Amino acid sequence: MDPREVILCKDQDGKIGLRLKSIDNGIFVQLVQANSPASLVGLRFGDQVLQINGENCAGWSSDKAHKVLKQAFGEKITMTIRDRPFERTITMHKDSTGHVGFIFKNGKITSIVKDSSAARNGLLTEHNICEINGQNVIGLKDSQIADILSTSGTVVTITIMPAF
Amino acid sequence: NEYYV
Repeated sequence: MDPREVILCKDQDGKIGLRLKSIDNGIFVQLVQANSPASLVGLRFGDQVLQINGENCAGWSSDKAHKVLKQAFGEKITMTIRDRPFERTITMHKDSTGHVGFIFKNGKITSIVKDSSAARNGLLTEHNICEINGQNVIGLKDSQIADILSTSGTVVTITIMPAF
Repeated sequence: NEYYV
């Protein structure tokens, strides 16, 4: 529930491996480069950034957010973070055919199949799929996500977020 | 493409 603090190191160009987005007058993590300092401190897609070096992010554009990181003084950048405020978890059961009951494309749920476990469990469309049974699927291709779902046993537990 | 799953 509460915000955690993270401390990251810059590279030479002053980067941490992070793209940010403006949403409802907050700032959110949109992309996290592999093997970056951002990645190492556990920042993910959907995390809200409340502060960068004690300075409030409220009302900032993403262009302003990035500028503040690039021009930050010293070797360490501190951020105050709220872990994915929008994330929910849904558990479904595959039926006889081995399906839970939804259509997806580009990591977003686009349709709920009638009277499937996804239907019973109130899975919503226009929602990105973040994790499936522990496995993060952000930045993966649809085929890798469909294969994760295939070799899954019966219980399929996904975390989702509204696309926003 | 899509993936019914």
